[PDB]
Amino acid sequence: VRSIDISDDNKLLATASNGSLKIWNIKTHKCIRTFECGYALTCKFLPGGLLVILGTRNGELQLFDLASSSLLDTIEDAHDAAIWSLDLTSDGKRLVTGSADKTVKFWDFKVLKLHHDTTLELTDDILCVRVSPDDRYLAISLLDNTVKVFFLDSMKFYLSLYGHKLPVLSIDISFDSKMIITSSADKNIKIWGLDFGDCHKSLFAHQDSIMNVKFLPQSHNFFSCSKDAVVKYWDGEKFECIQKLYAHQSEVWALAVATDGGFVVSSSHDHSIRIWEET
Amino acid sequence: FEARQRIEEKNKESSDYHAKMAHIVNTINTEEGAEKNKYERERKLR
Amino acid sequence: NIGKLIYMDNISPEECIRRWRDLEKFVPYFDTFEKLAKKWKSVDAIKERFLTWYELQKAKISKQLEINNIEY
Amino acid sequence: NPFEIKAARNKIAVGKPGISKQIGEEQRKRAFEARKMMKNKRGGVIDKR
Amino acid sequence: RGVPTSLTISHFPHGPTAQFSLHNVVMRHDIINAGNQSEVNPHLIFDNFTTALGKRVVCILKHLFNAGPKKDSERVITFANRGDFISVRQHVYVRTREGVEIAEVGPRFEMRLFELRLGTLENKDADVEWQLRRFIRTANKKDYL
Amino acid sequence: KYTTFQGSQNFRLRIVLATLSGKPIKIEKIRSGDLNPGLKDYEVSFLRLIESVTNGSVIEISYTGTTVIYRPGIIVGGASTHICPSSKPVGYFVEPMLYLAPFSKKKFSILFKGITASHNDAGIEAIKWGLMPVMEKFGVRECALHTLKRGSPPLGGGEVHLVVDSLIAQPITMHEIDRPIISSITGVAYSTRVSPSLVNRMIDGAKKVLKNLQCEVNITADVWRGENSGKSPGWGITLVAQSKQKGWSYFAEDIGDAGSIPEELGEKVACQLLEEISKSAAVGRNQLPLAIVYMVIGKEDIGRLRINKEQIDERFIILLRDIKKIFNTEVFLKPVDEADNEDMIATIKGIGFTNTSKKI
Amino acid sequence: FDRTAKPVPVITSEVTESLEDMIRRRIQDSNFDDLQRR
Repeated sequence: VRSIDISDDNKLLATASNGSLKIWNIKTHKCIRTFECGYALTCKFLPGGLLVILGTRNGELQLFDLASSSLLDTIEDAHDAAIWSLDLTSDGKRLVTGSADKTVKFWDFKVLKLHHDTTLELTDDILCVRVSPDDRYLAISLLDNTVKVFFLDSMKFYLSLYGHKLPVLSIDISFDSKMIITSSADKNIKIWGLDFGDCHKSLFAHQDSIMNVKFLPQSHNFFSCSKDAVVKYWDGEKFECIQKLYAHQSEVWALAVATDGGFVVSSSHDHSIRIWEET
Repeated sequence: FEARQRIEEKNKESSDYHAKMAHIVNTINTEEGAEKNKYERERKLR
Repeated sequence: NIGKLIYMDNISPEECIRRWRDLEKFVPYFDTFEKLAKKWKSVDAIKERFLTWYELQKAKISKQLEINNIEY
Repeated sequence: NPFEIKAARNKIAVGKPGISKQIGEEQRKRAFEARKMMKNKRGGVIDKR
Repeated sequence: RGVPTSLTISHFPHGPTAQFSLHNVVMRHDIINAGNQSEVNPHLIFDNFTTALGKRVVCILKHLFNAGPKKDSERVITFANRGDFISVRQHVYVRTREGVEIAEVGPRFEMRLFELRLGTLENKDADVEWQLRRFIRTANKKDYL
Repeated sequence: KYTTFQGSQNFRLRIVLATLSGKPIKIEKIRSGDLNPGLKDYEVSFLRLIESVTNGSVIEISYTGTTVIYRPGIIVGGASTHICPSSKPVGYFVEPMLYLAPFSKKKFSILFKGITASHNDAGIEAIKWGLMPVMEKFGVRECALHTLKRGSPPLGGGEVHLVVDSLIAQPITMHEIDRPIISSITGVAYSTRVSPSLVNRMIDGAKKVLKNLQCEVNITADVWRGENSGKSPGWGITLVAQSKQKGWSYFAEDIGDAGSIPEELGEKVACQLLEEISKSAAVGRNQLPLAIVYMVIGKEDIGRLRINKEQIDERFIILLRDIKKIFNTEVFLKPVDEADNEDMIATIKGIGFTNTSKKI
Repeated sequence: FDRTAKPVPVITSEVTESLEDMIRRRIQDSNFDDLQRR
C-alpha cells in the first residue's frame, strides 16, 4: 500500500499499485468500496468524506467516491510525466499537485468535475507538496535538494531553502502555521523556523531513510516513519524521541494522523497497515 | 584581593606604557631618519 | 518670509508649513511604497542630478572674512 | 563531583569551598569596580523618582 | 599546624634539591571515603612550561615517576603553571562515546619553587642554581624570577 | 526660571544642546497625559549614559518622573561600557554621542551591547557611512563604529564599538552651494542567523529596480557566522549614494521582519533612497540635525549650506526653535537665484565655541 | 600603597573549570608527556 487517507474518525483508505482504493472503517475492517484504477501512489479525501482524489505514476489524475458508481472524473495527460503528490487546501476547493515534468499545477472543483487554472514551472523535478492547514503558505520539495515556500494569495516565492544533501521527500507544516518539518533520505529531519527560515534542530534517526513525516495536528508534536520498520514520534519543544515504535517488519511507506486527537494509522511494505491510538 | 587586582593593573598599565613609548620613539626614529639619510646623500655628493 | 515664519513663537510647525505652502523617531518621512515605486518605474527625473603655506593660510582666512562680509 | 564538598565526623557539608570563593570574589569584585567608576566624579543622579 | 608548607625534593646521588612552598592543600583522608587510590603507574601532563627553569623543574619532577606507562594506564597527573604556581591535581577517567569524563581523587595543591641547589640536601654550602628574588623592585612583574 | 521645555519631543537634542552649550535645562510634562507617564526606561538609561560620559553634570527627577532638571558639567568622555536596554537599539544611544563626542578630554572608545537596530531608529552601517563622511566633511579625521558583533531585533546581544580619536578644537565651517553630482551608488546587505540566499534575493531585486541608470551600482553582501550572528535571525539592507568629488552621501536602510520578502524589501529601500535623493539637497534629510548642529557650533563666522524647499518641515522647525531657545541663533534663509529649483541657502553664524577640556 | 609579590592564587570554581577542561581536552588529544622506555 503506497498511501493512506483518513477522515475524522470513521472511514479510512488504502492506496496501492493495482488501484485498490480500499475504503475501510476501524470497527468492522471490511474494505467497503474496492475498485481498480492503476499504479496509484498518493491520494487525499474531500473533507466531508465520500469523495476521494488520487494521482498516479502515469500521466493521469482521477477522482472517485463512496456511494455511487466508482469512476466519476479523470484527467489524462494532466501532467505528461509522473506525478508524485497532491493536496486539497485548508477548505477543500482547490487542488494542488506537483509532478516530475517540473510542473506544479492547480485545479478547482466545479459542478462533479475539476478545472485546471494555473501552472507553475520550477527548475527541477518537483516531488513533494504540502499546503498549510490555514492556507497561509505552500511548500514544495525538489530533488535538486531544496524546499521552496510560496504564498497562496499570490504565490510570490517566499522562501527558498536548502541543506539536506539528498532529495527531501516529505514536508509538513505546523498546525497553527509557525514551524515546518522537512525530511530527506539522509536519516535527518529538520525542524525549521518560519519567519525567516532558521533551522532549529537538524536531528537524526531512522537509520536508513525517512520515508514520510506527519504532524500531530493538535499540539506541535509529530510522527516520523522510517524505511526500516520503525515509527517514532517526537515533541517539538525539547526535540527528544518521546516514543519509538518497532512493530512493523519492512519499509513503512506511509502514515497518516487523524484530526480528532492525533489518532494515527501507518502502512508498510509487508501489506500490513495498523492503528495506533492513545494509552 | 585588592592586592592582586591592583598589582595586575599596575603591571598592565606599565606594559602598555612601554609599548606606547617604544612605538613613538622608533616611528620618530625611522620616519625622520629616512629624510635624514636622503639629505645626507644629497649633501655628500656636492 | 520663512525666517520670521519659523521664529514666530505662536504658530505650530505644521500650521507654519501649511501657511507657507517627535524626533526621537529618527527615520525620515515616507509615502506609500507602491505609490512611489509606481511613480519611479522610470527615474529619469533625477538625471539632472546624476551623471607658499603661510600665504595659503592667510588667503584662506581672508577669503572666509570676505565671504562673511559679503553675505553680511 | 566530590572535591567541592567537604565532610566531617558523624554524630556532610559545612559549606562549599568553590562556590563560596566564587561569590566571595564576585561581590567584592563588583564592589571594587564600582569604587573605581564612582571614585572621582561629582555628577550623580539623585536616588530615584 | 597540620597544614604542610615545604616539599623538598632531593635527587640525592649528588643531584639537585628543589624546594617548594606548598600553599592550598586538600587531603582525601579528611574529605572523601570513596575507596583506594588507583595506584597504576600514571600518565603525566604539564601546562605551559616554556622557560629554561621550567624545563629544569619538569625534568627533575617527571623523572621520579615510573618510566613508560601503557595506553590503558588510567590516572593522569597534572602540573599546570598559572603564573609561577605549579598546581597539582590527579584524576582517573574513562572514554565515553561523547568524550571523556574525569574523576578528581587524591591530593590537590600548588607549589612554588623557591630554591634549587646543586648540592645534596645536607650541605647548605651548595651553589645556588636558582632561587627566587622576593625583594627586587620588579618582583611581581615577571615569572620564573 | 532659566530654561524650560515641554514634552519629550526632540528630547535627545534638548539634552545634548544643554550639555554642549553649558546652560542648565529643565524639561517637564514628559507625556504627562498618559497611563504610564514620565520618563521611559530608554531615556533614563540615556541620561545615565550622559552622566557616565560627562563629569559634574547632576540630574534630578521628580517623584512624578515627568520633570527633569539638568545642570551640565564638562564632557570628559573616555572609555566605558554601556548595556543598552532592549526597549530601544544602539542607534538611539549612539547618534547623540556622535556629535557630543569629538570635544572631550580623552578619546571616545565606548562599546554598546544590546539590540543592533530596528525600524524607527538608526542602523549601525546607516550611521557609519551616512554620518561619518559628513563628520569628515565637518572636520574630524579619525572616527569609526567598529561593529564587532551584530545583534537582532527581538533578542539583540550585539556589540558595537564607537571610537573617535580626533579631538578637534571646533568643527570647521561649511560651504556647500552646489547640488552634489552623485558618482556612485553603493550599499551593504547584512544577514544574521538565516540562509545566505536571502541576501541575493535582496540584492538582485534592488539593483534590478536601480539597474536602469547610468550610475555605477555596487552593493556588497555580508553574512555573520558564529557568535557574531547575534541571538536571533534578522537581516537588513542599506544603500548610500556617495559623491566622491567632494565626499557627500545620502542613504536609506531597512530591516526585514516576519514575512518580509527580500525582493520587495530591496525595492522598498531603493525607492526610499530615490525619495531621499529627490527630496534632499546637498545633505541627507536624516543627516540634517547633525549638519545644522555642526554649523551652529562652527567658528564665529557664517557657514552656508544648500537645502531645498522640501527640507523645511516640522522636524526642521522644531530643530531651529530648539536651537533658538538654547543659544538664540537666527538662521538666515537666502534663496538661490535660479528658481528652477527652489533652494534655500541656510547661513548660520557659529557660536564661538572651543573644546575646553584638553590637556595642553 | 604598593606590595611586594602577588598573593597566593586562591582556588575558585572558575580556575578549577579551566584546569579540568584543559586536562580533558589534553586527554581527548591523548597528548600526555610521560617518559619512555629508553
